[PDB]
Amino acid sequence: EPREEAGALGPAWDESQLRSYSFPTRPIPRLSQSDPRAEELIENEEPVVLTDTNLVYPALKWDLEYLQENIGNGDFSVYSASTHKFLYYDEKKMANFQNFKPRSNREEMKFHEFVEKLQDIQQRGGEERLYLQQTLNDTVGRKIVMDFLGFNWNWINKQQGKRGWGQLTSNLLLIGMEGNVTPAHYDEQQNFFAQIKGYKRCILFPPDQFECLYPYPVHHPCDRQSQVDFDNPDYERFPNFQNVVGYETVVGPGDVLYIPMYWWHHIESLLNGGITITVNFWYKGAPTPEYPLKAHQKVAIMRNIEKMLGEALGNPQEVGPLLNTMIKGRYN
Amino acid sequence: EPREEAGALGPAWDESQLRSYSFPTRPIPRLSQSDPRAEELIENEEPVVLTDTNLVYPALKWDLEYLQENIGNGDFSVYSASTHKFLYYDEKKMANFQNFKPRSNREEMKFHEFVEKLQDIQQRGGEERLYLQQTLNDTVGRKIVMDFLGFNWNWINKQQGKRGWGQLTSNLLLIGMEGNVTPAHYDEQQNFFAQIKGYKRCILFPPDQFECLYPYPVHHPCDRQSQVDFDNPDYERFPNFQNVVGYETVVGPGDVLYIPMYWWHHIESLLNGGITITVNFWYKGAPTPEYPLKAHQKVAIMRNIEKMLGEALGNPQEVGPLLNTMIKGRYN
Amino acid sequence: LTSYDCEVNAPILQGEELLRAL
Amino acid sequence: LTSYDCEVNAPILQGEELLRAL
Ligand SMILES: O=C(O)CCC(=O)C(=O)O
Ligand SMILES: O=C(O)CCC(=O)C(=O)O
Ligand SMILES: [Fe+2]
Ligand SMILES: [Fe+2]
Repeated sequence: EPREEAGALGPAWDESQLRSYSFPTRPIPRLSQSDPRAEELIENEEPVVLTDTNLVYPALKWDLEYLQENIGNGDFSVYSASTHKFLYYDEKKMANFQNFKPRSNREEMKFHEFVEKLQDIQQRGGEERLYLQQTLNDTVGRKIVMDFLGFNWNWINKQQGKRGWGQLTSNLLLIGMEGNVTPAHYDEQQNFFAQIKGYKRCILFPPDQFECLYPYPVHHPCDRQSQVDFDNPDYERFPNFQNVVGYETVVGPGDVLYIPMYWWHHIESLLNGGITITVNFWYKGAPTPEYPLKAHQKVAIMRNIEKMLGEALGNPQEVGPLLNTMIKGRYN
Repeated sequence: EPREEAGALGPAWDESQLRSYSFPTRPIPRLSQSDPRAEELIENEEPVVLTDTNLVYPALKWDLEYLQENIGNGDFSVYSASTHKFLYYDEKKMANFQNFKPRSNREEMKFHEFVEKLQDIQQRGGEERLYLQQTLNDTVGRKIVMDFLGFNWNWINKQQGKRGWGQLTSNLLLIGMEGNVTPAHYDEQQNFFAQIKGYKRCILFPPDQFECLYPYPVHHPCDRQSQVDFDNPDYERFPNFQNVVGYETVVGPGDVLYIPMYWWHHIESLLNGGITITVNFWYKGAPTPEYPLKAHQKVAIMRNIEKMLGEALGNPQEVGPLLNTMIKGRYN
Repeated sequence: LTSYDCEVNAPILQGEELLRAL
Repeated sequence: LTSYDCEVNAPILQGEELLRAL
């Protein structure tokens, strides 16, 4: 049930702003950072929404005007699509799958250019969609530098230390239009996902749902993304998608969602909710040290087999046929 | 067409002594050891029957009486079965497949005991079958030692040298009853198979027929053997067995068949042909050094993946399910 | 075999490096 | 990955060792 905004400002959102899917879900717990149960969840690599970390407190005032005015003149990656779906793809892997045609295109532009583009679409009633996704770096301006330094490093550094994580590799700034969707995928880093402006519905699946989510081949550009079109699921190709069960929540300004490494996540900016802003915090996982093996360890194993085969056969397109030859009439 | 025995002693065998199978075959070339084409075949790891190596010339006089009298008092492995099929199995792998029930049993006995056993079966018209398969070692007697030293080491040592093979690991003595069959399998060593007494029909398949022959899982006791029952092929489980094509020949006293490493072979002692005697020569293959990869190199790869998975998962029975999880809806 | 890389939906100063420099 | 062992339808003096001793 949608939370009530302080000062009797009404429900933050309603059901009609959520897209409709074929699978059930249960809620991700929303807890205080001081609550021992929250610590227990993170320790165990289970998702939790923390409501009071103040992780990005200084960024809560961010909006397009403030950012355009202060974020500097560095380049920003902006994806353009004609669909609500922004399927991530790795450009370096495109040569090995000549037949892959991306539904979204990347363009590098200045921030003010991104804003202007957003403005032209609105005014002309265009259907085009943009999604800015850019790692925060040294070209940001002084005020942004001041804001960034004001993030709650004390709290997050302790988390990093307590969990034995590796280094912070980056902070991705995400600015999306209402209705934008990042289709289901998993990342190989730990993530504290800090919501800043607007609302995002986040649907997560544990690593043990690998069999229901059908990730692309490792060498395909959409490595780590699910092949299933959540809007039109092909049960003939992906029969176990009928058994998938998610954990969901809607995060708003001030909320931080722990997205544990290897956990699948599908993220959508609420329909008619305006633009969204998020900053994530990606950390390398702890080192690999006991049976039974965890789901995520089996995932790691499968990825490695795929990678080794690709290298040994000298052509990633030969991976499938060898794998098939290995199992038919033998293990299946 | 069956060869004619010298001195007008008639055909060495006839068609009716061969079992009937579902697949076609072509003949393996029979050539002189001095013929350059023979050398070309061996060099290329293709089978050839050599008719005049004199490799085991001194063993041509061997028969049960001579061997009982001279082969010493060491133990001999003798397999007993109630079927003509002597499917090889690795006893060390039996613990991991508790449900595997061998159709043949191994018994260690003295040579004279093997002979006596053969005698009792004949006299009592029993249906039991025996197959002696024993590595030649230090307990053999002086006359056998004299015979063994009289093998054509000059010729075979040159082969070993020319092909870059590793060491001779052993010589297996095989003494079988008429009608005995060693079901299709491949070995990871190079083999010169030297026929001594009686006739054996040998059906070989190249390594690129892996997909048609369905070897057991690597951790199963029947690793390297085909799961297909050549006498009653299950096309539902093994559909590509319908595409198998063999190379065949019948070897007799004096013949040597080069069975190249990784080549499948099915070997049968001719029906109503009396006992057979063979001595093989197993050599480790050359060292692994270029694309495209050979069929046998892909086989090596598949074996290694199976082995690594077994070790990493800590339980070989988990190999199949992981492999299936890897490919369904992803590579198949 | 159990070892893992660090790939995410983004290309490879930033992160820890950005913070310290600042 | 392309490396191979030396397994055959037989368990592991003999071979080269037998010959030299003799
Ligand atoms: O917010 C989004 O659209 C995607 C973010 C994401 O996938 C991540 O932070 O790992
Ligand atoms: O002669 C036989 O029955 C089997 C021999 C065999 O498989 C081999 O020498 O590799
Ligand atoms: Fe992600
Ligand atoms: Fe063999």
